[PDB]
Amino acid sequence: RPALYFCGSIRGGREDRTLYERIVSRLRRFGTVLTEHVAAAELGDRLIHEQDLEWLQQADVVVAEVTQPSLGVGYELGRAVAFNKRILCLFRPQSGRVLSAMIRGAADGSRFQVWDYEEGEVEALLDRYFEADPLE
Amino acid sequence: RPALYFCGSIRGGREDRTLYERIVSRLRRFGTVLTEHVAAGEEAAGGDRLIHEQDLEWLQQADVVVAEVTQPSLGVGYELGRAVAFNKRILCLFRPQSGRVLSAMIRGAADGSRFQVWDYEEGEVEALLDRYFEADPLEH
Ligand SMILES: O=P(O)(O)OC[C@H]1O[C@@H](n2cnc3c(-c4ccc5ccccc5c4)ncnc32)[C@H](O)[C@@H]1O
Ligand SMILES: O=P(O)(O)OC[C@H]1O[C@@H](n2cnc3c(-c4ccc5ccccc5c4)ncnc32)[C@H](O)[C@@H]1O
Ligand SMILES: [Ca+2]
Repeated sequence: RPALYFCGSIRGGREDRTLYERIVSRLRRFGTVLTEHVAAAELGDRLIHEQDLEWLQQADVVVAEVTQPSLGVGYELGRAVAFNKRILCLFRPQSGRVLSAMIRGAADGSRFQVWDYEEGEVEALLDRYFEADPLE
Repeated sequence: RPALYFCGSIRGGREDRTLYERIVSRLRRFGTVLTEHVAAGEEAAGGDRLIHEQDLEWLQQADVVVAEVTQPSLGVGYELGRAVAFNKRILCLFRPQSGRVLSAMIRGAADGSRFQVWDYEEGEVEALLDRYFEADPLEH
């Protein structure tokens, strides 16, 4: 099965955890979600970084929920771009916040895309994304 | 003259901007600081894609990357990720008095030599930068 790497804020703040839960659940339909407890309710920094970096290199796609600002999510995206990974970022404008110019500016609109969305449609958007370019 | 890349939160929040100006001012003692914008309208800057492209050019030019990582920020984390993949000399500065616990990805990326993370209190930041470059002078 293909491998997916999901990114979402933890020490940046866990406001969106229930949404991360939904996203991870839907991503699993398309392959193994290596990071499936960015979403765990009850949540060796070197060991964490090394295991995550192993996972990131094996991933066939990186999906990041980037509404909550987070050093770790940004770092994962930076490493992912340097690995030239396929990357999808998901951002919610209804938060009132404006997304980092660095993340929106890193997008090229094909291999690295940033999609604005509202919470209710996120499963349908993931379905759309992977039907247009399947992971094999 | 050596070049320095400074990272600090902007859209992650600007509460530490006056601290960023202090850090940028002190970094000028050691070479050219390429990113004074952190301590200083986005279409006036050329739009987000051109902001990203200019910063990445500067990051590749940099002889050292210094990041104030107390305020969580996607951009700062992204710059650090790109810097690690470029194998840059990296110093991160974090203030535990903020009340925060630093990202495990940033604390855990450190190896204690080429990528270091230093906990500090705001008053001493100039003396710590002096110490850092006195022990290991900046090479271009
Ligand atoms: O914490 P942030 O917001 O800077 O960064 C979050 C991002 O960075 C990765 N990350 C951050 N903290 C992580 C942890 C973690 C966090 C807190 C912990 C507390 C106690 C013990 C273990 C812990 C592990 N585990 C796995 N990945 C993590 C993660 O994949 C996520 O997408
Ligand atoms: O905005 P963040 O917190 O995700 O990321 C901040 C980091 O990412 C880089 N970065 C982020 N926004 C930047 C901008 C920029 C320029 C004009 C703007 C106008 C309005 C709002 C934001 C703007 C940002 N310029 C240059 N570098 C930027 C920067 O070097 C900094 O270290
Ligand atoms: Ca395919």
